[PDB]
Amino acid sequence: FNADIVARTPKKKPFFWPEQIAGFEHMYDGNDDYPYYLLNRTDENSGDLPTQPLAYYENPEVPQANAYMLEAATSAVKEVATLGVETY
Amino acid sequence: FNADIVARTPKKKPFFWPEQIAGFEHMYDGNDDYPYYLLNRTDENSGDLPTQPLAYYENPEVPQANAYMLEAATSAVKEVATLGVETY
Amino acid sequence: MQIKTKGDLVRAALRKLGVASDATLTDVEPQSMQDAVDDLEAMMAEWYQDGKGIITGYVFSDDENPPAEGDDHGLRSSAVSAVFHNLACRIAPDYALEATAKIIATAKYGKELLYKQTAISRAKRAPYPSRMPTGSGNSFANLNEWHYFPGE
Amino acid sequence: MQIKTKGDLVRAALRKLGVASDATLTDVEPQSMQDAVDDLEAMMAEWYQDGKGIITGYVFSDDENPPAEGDDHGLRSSAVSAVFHNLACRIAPDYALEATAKIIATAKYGKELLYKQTAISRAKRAPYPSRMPTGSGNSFANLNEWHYFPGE
Amino acid sequence: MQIKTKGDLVRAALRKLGVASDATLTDVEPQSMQDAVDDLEAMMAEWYQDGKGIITGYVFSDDENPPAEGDDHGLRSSAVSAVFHNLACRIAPDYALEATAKIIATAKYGKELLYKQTAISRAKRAPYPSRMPTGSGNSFANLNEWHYFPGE
Amino acid sequence: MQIKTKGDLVRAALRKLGVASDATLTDVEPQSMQDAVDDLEAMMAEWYQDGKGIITGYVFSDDENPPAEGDDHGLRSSAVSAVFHNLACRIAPDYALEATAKIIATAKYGKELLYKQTAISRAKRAPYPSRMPTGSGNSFANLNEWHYFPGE
Repeated sequence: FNADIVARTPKKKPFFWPEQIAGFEHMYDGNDDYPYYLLNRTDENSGDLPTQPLAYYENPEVPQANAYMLEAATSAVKEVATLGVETY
Repeated sequence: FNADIVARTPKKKPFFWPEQIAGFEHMYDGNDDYPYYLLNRTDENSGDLPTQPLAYYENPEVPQANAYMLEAATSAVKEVATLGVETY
Repeated sequence: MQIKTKGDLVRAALRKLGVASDATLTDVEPQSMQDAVDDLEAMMAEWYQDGKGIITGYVFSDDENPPAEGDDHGLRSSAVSAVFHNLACRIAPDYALEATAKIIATAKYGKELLYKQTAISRAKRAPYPSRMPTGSGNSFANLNEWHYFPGE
Repeated sequence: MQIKTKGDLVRAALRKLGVASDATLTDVEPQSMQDAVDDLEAMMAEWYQDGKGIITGYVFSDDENPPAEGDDHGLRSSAVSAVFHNLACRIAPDYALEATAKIIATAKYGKELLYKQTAISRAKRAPYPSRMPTGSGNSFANLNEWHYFPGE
Repeated sequence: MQIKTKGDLVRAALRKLGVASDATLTDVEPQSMQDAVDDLEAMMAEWYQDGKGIITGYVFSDDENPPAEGDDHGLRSSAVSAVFHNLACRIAPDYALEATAKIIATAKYGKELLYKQTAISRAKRAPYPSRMPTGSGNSFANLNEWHYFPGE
Repeated sequence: MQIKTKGDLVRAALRKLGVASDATLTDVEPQSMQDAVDDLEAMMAEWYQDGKGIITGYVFSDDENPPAEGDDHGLRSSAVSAVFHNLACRIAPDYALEATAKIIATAKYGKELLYKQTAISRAKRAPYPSRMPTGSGNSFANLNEWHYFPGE
């Protein structure tokens, strides 16, 4: 299950309105040719673009239940897979 | 019981209004072909979409009662399953 | 349904706005009805972004057929209310009017319900990445040399 | 119940709005009643999203039968109040009116109660995943080589 | 669509503002229509920043052809509505007016939908940096001495 | 574009303010046009801070040529709207007026779009510092005794 979390889960990337980065889309593709990132500010109908702190997709995380149960199952198999104390 | 928590529990995914990601649904399916995620901003009736911080489904967690009771039961069986001190 | 044509939707919207109805004594000029039909067609084209927007079954009239009013809209029964409520909201500014709050709320609710099923159908999970192993548990895949997922 | 037809629902909605009643001296034109029935049918079609929405037992009239008013709605006893309150709220804008706060509150409460039982019935837990073992405690399944849950 | 020329867009905007229509008794002077067409051309030039702005298929008329009104705009069916809505918001100050809230909301929504597809198409990930190795897993690249990504 | 001269920009600004137009019955005195042209020249000089400000291609008239009105402004097609909207905003106080909210919003948006491309072009990363080594990986530079970056 945990492996499925690593592969099929969206990565951590910013959430953008299309109008926020209109015309600056080449600044966010991953290159390092610019000293900063530019954002559009004005709108011809709303006057100014609304203010909202940038939100990023959360990083994938292994649930506490998964880790706890994996550790518990491994410990159980370790404890039960002891023949005798030795195969006398 | 803990195993039932691991398997039959919805995992951590964002909560979205259908209109927030209308037309951008292929951006959230899990691929890594985009530098960011785009969200719809405007509504033709409400003017602008309401602002609300993104909510994620909580990760599955083993309750403190379950872990405490598993440890207590294991300790009780460990202590009571001692013949004598030796089988004299 | 009794609303089976584009003009029926236009009359329903006008009745919603109180501009005209089959009960009133003065009905709008047929040019106003043609303008409302044009507004409905433009709105439906805007919603249906060449198949990447809201799917409704609307049938777009052709230029060869003279009357735009009179052709069946092709909408399902559950879509008529949202369509004509949004049409009333859109054509209210023509008559120096403003649709009441109930009409706006109904239009929002109807558009959300219109896109609900399409949004459900479009919530598809992407396939496994091309660099992800299938695992030794998949005996059939591993015996046929399918160690990694195809992807795409 | 004394409300057994679509027209009975329309009359109850009109009475709730104070527009027309069996006690007033001026009643609406039958065309207004037909328009209200059309609005009721559109609202019911919107609610009943081809079986994936609010289930109420409402019977949709067919085009072959001439009078849409006169057929039994088929609603339950507990659904009539919500239906006609929502209908009054929806048809208020026709007469340049706005339903009072009590009518809107009753409509909200009635719609919630309408969907309550269906929401209870639709809260079904998904089966065990296909990769989840049954466990050795399930002796019957383990003896019959059912070491893993089927899934789907 | 019935809106096939720039003048059709201008008339739609004027009808939206309530300034003039085919139903009213007084229409604007043709000079007003020419001014509106000039405003539409300026707005389209501003949006289409020489190919780096909003792509819509709009065709810019030349000075050689005398009548600017009469040439097809070249817009797609889904792009028309937004256009004239925005046009209304840009020509309301000429007649000492102010477009109502619905027109402004529709203009915002239409512009967003206009740029949605171009924004999707422009969300391209940059290639690997020139200093990033390909890895030994890429047997084909490693055998052909392609140990590092090209870049650019 | 039909706006090809400074006077065309002034006339567009005056039309946007509702002060004068080719449709009105009273047009401003030519001295008012000259004053508006002077304001436009001052605003363009302020924007174009001797090449360190907003680059637009505007051509500044010389004192030798008598008529300041009549010369082509030299602006691009995408710059005309922003220029004349800002001009209308700037010359509104002359006639005891105040530009409406839409005009100010359009002026802000147009100025932002005007400076967008120049801002993109001016986001240049500084070279490596003079004290930064090139590294042994750069075999060509190391063999030619270029152990450190030049700088400046």
